[PDB]
Parts: sequence; structure tokens; C-alpha cells
Amino acid sequence: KLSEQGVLDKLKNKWWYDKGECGAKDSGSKEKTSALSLSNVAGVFYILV
Amino acid sequence: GSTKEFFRRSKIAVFDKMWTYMRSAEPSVFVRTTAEGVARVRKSKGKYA
Repeated sequence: KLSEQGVLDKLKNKWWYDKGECGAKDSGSKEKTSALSLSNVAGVFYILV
Repeated sequence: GSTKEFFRRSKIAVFDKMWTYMRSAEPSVFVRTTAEGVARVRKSKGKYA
């Protein structure tokens, strides 16, 4: 009876996801853009020397 | 106050999700008085509403 009323699904959604420290939208919301580092373009220096 | 009791007994799906976040949040987003609430907005550098 509890499985057909969705009460077993409502309890699993509460303890697993609502008590979760990081949500799906938590890590998704943080974006940033970074400058290019030397390790990206380091191979062109190795060809040059 | 009546502001907190509005989100508690609400059944709108937008307002149900907002009360779920404010229930399970550490540290406490709730403030004691109005003057403390305006004080947090000015000093949190755009992170508190």
C-alpha cells in the first residue's frame, strides 16, 4: 500500500537528496573562467628551443 | 512572524522548494530582528537576500 501511494519514494527522496550536503544545482551553479597557464602552451616553447 | 508562517503552510510548488532549503540550511539564514536582517544584506557582498 505504501509503495503504490509513493510514500516509499517520498521518504527516499527526503533522506538521500534533501539531507545531501551538495546538491545537483549546488555544483552546477559555480562557474568561473581562468587565464591560460604555461602548461597549456608549453609545447610550443619546446619546439622553439 | 507571519512571513515565516507563509512559507511553512504553503502548497505552491515554488514556495515548497524555498521552505525546504531554508529548513535544512547551516548556518541559520533566519535572523532575530529586522535591523539585523538589513545589516546582513549590506555586509555579505551580495550573497544574502
